[PDB]
Amino acid sequence: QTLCIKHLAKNYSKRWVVKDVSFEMQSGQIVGLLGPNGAGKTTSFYMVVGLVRMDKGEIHLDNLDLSDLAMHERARKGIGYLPQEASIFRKLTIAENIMAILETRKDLNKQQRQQRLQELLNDFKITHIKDSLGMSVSGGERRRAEIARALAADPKFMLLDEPFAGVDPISVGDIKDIIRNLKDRGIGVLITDHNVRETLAICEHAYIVSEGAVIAEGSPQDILENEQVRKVYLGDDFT
Amino acid sequence: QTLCIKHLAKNYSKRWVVKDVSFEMQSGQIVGLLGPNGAGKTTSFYMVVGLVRMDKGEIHLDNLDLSDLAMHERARKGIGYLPQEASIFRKLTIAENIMAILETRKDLNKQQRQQRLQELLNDFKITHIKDSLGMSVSGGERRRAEIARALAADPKFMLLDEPFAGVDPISVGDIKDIIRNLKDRGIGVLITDHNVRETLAICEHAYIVSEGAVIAEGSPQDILENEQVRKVYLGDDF
Amino acid sequence: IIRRYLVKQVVSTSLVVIALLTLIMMGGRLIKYFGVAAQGRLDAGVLFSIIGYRMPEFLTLILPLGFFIGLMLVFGRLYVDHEMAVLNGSGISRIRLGQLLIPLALVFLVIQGILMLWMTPWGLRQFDQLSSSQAVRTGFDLVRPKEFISSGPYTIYAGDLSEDRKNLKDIFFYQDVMILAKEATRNVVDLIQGRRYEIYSQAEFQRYRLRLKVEALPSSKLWNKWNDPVIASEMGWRVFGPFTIVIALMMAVALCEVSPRQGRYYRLIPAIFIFASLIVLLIAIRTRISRDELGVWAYPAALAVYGIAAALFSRK
Amino acid sequence: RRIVAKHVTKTTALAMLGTTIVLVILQVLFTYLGELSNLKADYSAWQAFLYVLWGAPRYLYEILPISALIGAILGLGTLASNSELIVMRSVGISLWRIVGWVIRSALVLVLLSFALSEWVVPYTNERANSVKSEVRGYWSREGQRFIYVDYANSQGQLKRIQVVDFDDNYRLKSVTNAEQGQFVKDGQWLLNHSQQMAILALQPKYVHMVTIDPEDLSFSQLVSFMNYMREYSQVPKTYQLAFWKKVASPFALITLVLVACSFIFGPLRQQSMGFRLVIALFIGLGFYYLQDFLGYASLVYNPSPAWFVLGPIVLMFVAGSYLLYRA
Ligand SMILES: CCCCCCCCCCCC(=O)O[C@@H](CCCCCCCCC)CC(=O)O[C@@H]1[C@@H](NC(=O)C[C@H](CCCCCCC)OC(=O)C[C@H](O)CCCCCCC)[C@H](OC[C@H]2O[C@H](OP(=O)(O)O)[C@H](NC(=O)C[C@@H](CCCCCCCC)OC(=O)CCCCCC)[C@@H](OC(=O)C[C@H](O)CCCCC)[C@@H]2O)O[C@H](CO[C@]2(C(=O)O)C[C@@H](O[C@]3(C(=O)O)C[C@@H](O)[C@@H](O)[C@@H]([C@H](O)CO)O3)[C@@H](O[C@]3(C(=O)O)C[C@@H](O[C@@H]4O[C@H](C(=O)O)[C@@H](O)[C@H](O)[C@H]4NC(C)=O)[C@@H](O)[C@@H]([C@H](O)CO)O3)[C@@H]([C@H](O)CO)O2)[C@H]1OP(=O)(O)O
Ligand SMILES: CCCCCCCCCCCCO[C@@H]1O[C@H](CO)[C@@H](O[C@H]2O[C@H](CO)[C@@H](O)[C@H](O)[C@H]2O)[C@H](O)[C@H]1O
Repeated sequence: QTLCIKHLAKNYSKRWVVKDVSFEMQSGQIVGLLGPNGAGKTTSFYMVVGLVRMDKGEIHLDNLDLSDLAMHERARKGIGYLPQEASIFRKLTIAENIMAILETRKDLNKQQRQQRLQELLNDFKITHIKDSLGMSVSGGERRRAEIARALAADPKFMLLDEPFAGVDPISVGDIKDIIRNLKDRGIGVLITDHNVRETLAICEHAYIVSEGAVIAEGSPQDILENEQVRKVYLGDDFT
Repeated sequence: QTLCIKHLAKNYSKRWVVKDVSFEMQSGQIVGLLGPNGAGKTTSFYMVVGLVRMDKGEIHLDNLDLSDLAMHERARKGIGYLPQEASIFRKLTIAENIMAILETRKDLNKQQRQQRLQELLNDFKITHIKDSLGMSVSGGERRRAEIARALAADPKFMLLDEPFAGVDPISVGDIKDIIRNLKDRGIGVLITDHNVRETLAICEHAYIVSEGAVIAEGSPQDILENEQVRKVYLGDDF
Repeated sequence: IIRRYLVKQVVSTSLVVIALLTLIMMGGRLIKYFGVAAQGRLDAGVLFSIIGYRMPEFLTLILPLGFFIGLMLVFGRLYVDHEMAVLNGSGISRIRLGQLLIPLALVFLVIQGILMLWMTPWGLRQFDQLSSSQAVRTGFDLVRPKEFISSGPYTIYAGDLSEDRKNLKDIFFYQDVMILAKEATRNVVDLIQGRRYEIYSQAEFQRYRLRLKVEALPSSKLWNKWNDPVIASEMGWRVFGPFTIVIALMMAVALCEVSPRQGRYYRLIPAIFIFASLIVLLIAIRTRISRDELGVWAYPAALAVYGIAAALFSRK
Repeated sequence: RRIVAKHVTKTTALAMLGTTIVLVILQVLFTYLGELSNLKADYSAWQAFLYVLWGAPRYLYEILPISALIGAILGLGTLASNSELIVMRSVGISLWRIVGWVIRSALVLVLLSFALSEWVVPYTNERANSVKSEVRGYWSREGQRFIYVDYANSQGQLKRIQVVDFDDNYRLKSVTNAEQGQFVKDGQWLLNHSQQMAILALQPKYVHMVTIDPEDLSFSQLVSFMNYMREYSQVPKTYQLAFWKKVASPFALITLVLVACSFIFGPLRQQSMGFRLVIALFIGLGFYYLQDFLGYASLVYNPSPAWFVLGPIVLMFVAGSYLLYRA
């Protein structure tokens, strides 16, 4: 499965924040939507998610158009969204957090819904907090619970917003391990983040968006050897 | 001139976020107050600024106690603060933004206040936007205007809150050059930031706060070879 | 789990908002009642009975408004706390949440139907009887200190008055019979150290004794008689009134899309104004039908216009 | 410091003026909606609209405290959410200096309230009453004398006078009656048919104020009329309450603005603009309800209305000062 996005466009008060952003992502790929801050990478990611309606654009998922579809319809088509901020249900426990999205699965019955919830809890090592509320867990545990809840919806493409945001370098490895699991389960993962250096360490195919247009495409090595990305975004020296 | 902080403490709903944070900074030094997120580095930095009052603590500025003083009193004593958010006056122009704080100076008259404003505008290359409103400037230009406005008050210790936040890697060099000119003016600079790796590249003396207590002290080279720091904060590979 | 989660949040916040709105509005009316009592035109010991009897009438408006505000608060919290992003990101639309809270809307509709059909008319008739009992007070009941009170053929002046409307001092009474007493206690009034004059007769004494709606009708009695425009208006109001709960549900689902930065309470005031506009339109239609100018058909039309507007806004 | 002060004062003043305009428009619309149900043959929709518009200055005078509160909340929330107050503190400007700037901004609304109370409300209220639609049966006491006139005018004429005299023993002395009367000088009135039984301080300037409620009276009229009583009779407690409510109106506005500033610097710091507006509305409703209830209670309880009127103001000022001390 592939998520083909072409010719994105959006203006804010007659100011085109995004101008012709086109990129392709396949299932089982960690594609990074990077670029200078405010250059349209965040807006492009949001229109891909469905939180910002496109002015001009075409979004496809295996020759199935999603441009006219709303965010929930796109999610039903197999697209997941992980907000950067705390998106956990405050008054629901972690097990209840996962089960609330699991109960919406039309192809799962309760007998196997319980098994899916148990294996999701065991996968992310959040079983010890299955009975604890979403507001009474640490940041890493809360993020793991959110990712398990998102996986409970069975998405084909998980769109991560700033996964490495406000996280210690010690837990950057844990987040990288998690986002490499999301690609071991087939879930294409689209990452937009300000922390580009550790984002490029997991991405298989990176996209750089400058002043609303995509200026680069390829593996992180190709981005790092580019003569324009290091001219507008990465700087002359970048390790 | 030194800014001595010792035995900071603060609790939130009977949860001690900060427990005995002590660090010293001198005028002319770029000291980094780092640590794992939510471990008390931000709360300690805020207590040093004066935004949140300290439950237990002692702050001194050249044998002058600032523990009982408020944020504005500490600022008048020679402490500067640069908020991470867009803190520019939206409806005041950049020249007006700097002049607004220059007028608060009691040792400057208007004849030399104009000269100080002109040289501050020329220093940070914001003269071309002197007549442009603060809400209609770019992020880098707005940050430079905010730093010039903070310097207009003539602080002895500039406390920067997340200077490398939402900044491109190409523009990190500009921020580093700016923070090194605040130290090349004699303005001790205290930096707290999640982006530790580019923070340690300018700091002369770094502090790591984990679970409310200071766990490290020394140059960034000493920090990077500290077992506890890379055991709880930096990780095995960094 | 998501349905019971949303129901719990909406019930809790709607109960909080209903209690807060009851306090605000009913105390604002109770303060006017207390001012009337302080002016002597109402008994201070019965204003709480008025509060009790007018509780159903105020709740008749607070319940839809409270439900609407609670729904707005819950959905704004979902949007602000990014819980709506993961709900939408899981295939659960906002309209899906509105449909999930349909049973709670039906429960509140049943509650407001109980209020409008039975509780509100009963409270209104009790309050009307109480007001008729309190509209007959006259004489020393309405006296105020250091002022002259004229009630029919009686002119009364009192130099002082206690915290309660008893134990008058420096009393001047006029009819023509003139009675001036140093003290008087309360119409049966016992005067102390007074002098009686007639205009010429004089009589001194140490003590003296002086002895000077369709909105409330039961729904059973108004179910028939649709031909009468007033009865028709009242019954249409009592029948189509409870559906404002459902209108509030589909309207707060429509007008709750708020960004995290704006906040949970950002869109409350415009949406509260829209709901109040709906209720004012309903009241105007009620008056128009009572004047035999619009007909009962306007109630479902008024509800359906706002419902269609809310549905179109929520599905744009 | 002038540019910071000018910026804060201008932003807060614009917020207060915008809130004032919005609230006046809303209360005119709501009053017209409430009056639209009271239409008759001689009171059409245009007549109701004219009555509401003529009452608009009175509505504005009633709003200005709440308008100033909400304006201070909105302006200081705009500054705080933009982190302008944070840098104002971080450069050496105290909380009390910003509060003083906001109070300087609200002094414009205080002056507007003074102007409306003295020169606009007394005339526009009369115009509104005339559009919707000098005292008969006036009963008055002057010391030990009770004076009743069935009809009096501002021009100085009396009809059906009835004056009854008394002593410390409350014994009848003279009951004089008349059919017509005229005013020539203070303390004496010429009249015909002087039927005096054997066993005046009325003034025609203050006749037109008898029908007017004490609250609706302007401060000049209220002070003169209370002085007239205190010279010739006992002033009612309602007039004292109205006087204490009018003299404490600018102080109430200033204290409410200070409370708004303290809330912005305190509990409402880092809150949403919508939440700040909702809390401002709640504080306005609470203050209006508290002042109305305590004004009503002053008329029923022994203590002077000054206590009941200056209680909320002093307590709110103390609470705001303490919240500002907590920074
Ligand atoms: C479908 C599902 C849902 C269904 C829902 C359906 C509805 C449910 C239903 C539930 C039940 C219900 O209803 O519940 C409520 C309603 C809920 C709201 C509506 C909701 C609708 C739905 C949509 C949401 C109760 C109600 O309705 O109560 C009215 C009362 N109304 C109000 O109080 C209005 C506002 C409501 C505001 C609504 C809009 C805003 C919110 C959306 O507050 C409240 O509701 C209380 C509370 O706080 C509300 C909080 C809300 C919070 C919301 C939060 C989300 C009424 O008050 C009279 C007047 O009071 C004030 O003005 P002033 O008086 O000081 O001048 C009021 N201003 C003020 O306070 C100023 C305050 C406003 C209030 C406080 C703030 C609120 C803020 C909210 C956000 O702002 C400020 O400060 C500034 C802002 C501060 C806050 C800022 C945040 C006046 O408001 C206005 O203008 C409008 C407001 O500004 C708008 C607000 C705008 C804010 C921006 C008011 O109109 O008095 C009425 C009775 O009154 C009578 C009676 O009949 O018994 C009649 C009176 O007479 C008059 C009249 O004056 O009206 C003149 C007559 O000529 C005639 O026309 C006559 C008549 O026309 C009949 O014809 O009316 C009067 O009579 C006497 C008197 O002496 O005075 C003798 C008279 O003499 C004789 O009269 C006889 C007669 O005619 O009877 C004649 O026969 C005789 O021949 C004649 N003989 C001679 C000799 O003359 C005469 O002399 C007269 C004269 O006036 C002189 O005094 O005086 C009175 C007496 O006082 C005793 O009270 O008695 C009550 O009704 P009830 O009791 O029946 O309940
Ligand atoms: C669709 C039509 C246009 C809608 C416009 C937008 C409306 C927004 C909300 C308006 C709310 C105002 O609400 C209005 O408040 C007034 C206050 O004077 C109430 O009026 C109240 O006081 C008056 C004053 O005498 C009493 O006569 C009346 O019995 C009482 O209800 C009205 O009953 C209510 O309709």
